[PDB]
Amino acid sequence: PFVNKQFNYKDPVNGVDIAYIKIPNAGQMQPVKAFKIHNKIWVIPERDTFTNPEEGDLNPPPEAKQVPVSYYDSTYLSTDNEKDNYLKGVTKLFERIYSTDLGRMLLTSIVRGIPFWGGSTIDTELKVIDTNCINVIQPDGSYRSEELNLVIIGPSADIIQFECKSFGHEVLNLTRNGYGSTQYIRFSPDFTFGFEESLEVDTNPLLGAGKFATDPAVTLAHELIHAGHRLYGIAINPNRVFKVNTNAYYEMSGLEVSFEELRTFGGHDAKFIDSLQENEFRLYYYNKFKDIASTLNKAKSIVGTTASLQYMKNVFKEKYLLSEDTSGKFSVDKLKFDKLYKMLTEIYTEDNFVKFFKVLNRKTYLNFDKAVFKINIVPKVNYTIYDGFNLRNTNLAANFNGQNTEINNMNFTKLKNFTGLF
Amino acid sequence: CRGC
Ligand code: NA
Ligand SMILES: [Zn+2]
Repeated sequence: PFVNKQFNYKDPVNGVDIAYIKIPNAGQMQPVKAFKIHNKIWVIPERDTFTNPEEGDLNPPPEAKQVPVSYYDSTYLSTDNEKDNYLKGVTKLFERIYSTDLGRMLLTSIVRGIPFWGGSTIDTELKVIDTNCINVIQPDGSYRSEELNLVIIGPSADIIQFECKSFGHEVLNLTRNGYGSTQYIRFSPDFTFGFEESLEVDTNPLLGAGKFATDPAVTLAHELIHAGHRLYGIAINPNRVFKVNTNAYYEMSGLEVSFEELRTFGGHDAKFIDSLQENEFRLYYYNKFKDIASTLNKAKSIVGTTASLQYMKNVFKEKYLLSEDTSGKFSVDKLKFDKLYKMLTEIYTEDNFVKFFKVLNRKTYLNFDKAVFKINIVPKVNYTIYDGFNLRNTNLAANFNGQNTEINNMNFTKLKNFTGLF
Repeated sequence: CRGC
């Protein structure tokens, strides 16, 4: 299994994989209980009021002022039972993802995607960037810095606004310069979204109630794909967008969708990113990887006692799949770069995960949400690692009956309708 | 991000 231990929220802290921690938000915060579910990956069963000091208010703004697609509940994830369920739900989703070859590939890339040690000012020393770590309270009450790649945390005020958040650098664009940074995914396994089986209905803002429910494993995978891009520092600047011209409703409102989202969804959506721009990005990131190979060649000393310069240089040789010549000078090979870049951007896509999970899902990112549902995937009678909602040898096994909220109505509680609100 |  991907997660070797079946953590219970109430398990006593041990200062190793169950501990109270603090994140480098450059601000003050009370320690929160976190769980390390796998090498380099932690889960914090708390609403995210930490990554963004200006978003520490879970209370919903005035009713006369709410986003069409948004859902607020200041009480969600405030009790121990909820946190226990959140932990188990997230764990089950990691297992479901890991149970597929594609998921195993993605998770392996994520674990290997350690944020680059580019925090030194002297180009002859290799040093870690402190915001790619968390402070763990040890048994003796002291804090110890631990590097990590991924953190799954509860959503902020808007419960359905799942997203990858990471701490920036004063000068470096860590998610776009090949370096990478620790990713915090705001996510919840306790809610899901309804979509429509007919493409003409799903892509229309005035039709459909949300008959089918999105499998939360796909939703998490989507965020993990973004995380993969960001950990390898090849995320596409959100300023680069597609001026949607394939949907009259998006058009009549001048709605634009970032290339990063189209890339992440994959399938036909990825084709809206023309060849010219696609090559521009590839070249840009290729040069960034070159800079990394160069910085490593200059490094003649390592900072800290955690690991040896030899170890870290190898850690990044493997992450970026660099080449090494007679002298030991690293360089980026075009073939290996294209292969890794392609893996992270074309193999790991939402559309491909749908194929592996064999579930019904939105056919394009360019659609309109219909509703948000409350769910409980923890009980095996409701959802499993192997079949999601479509339980084998039951009436829910075929035709995605498990995702059909009308047939499998006991597993879904519609909290809000979005159709017509756009 | 989920999007619209
Ligand atoms: Na978002
Ligand atoms: Zn997204």
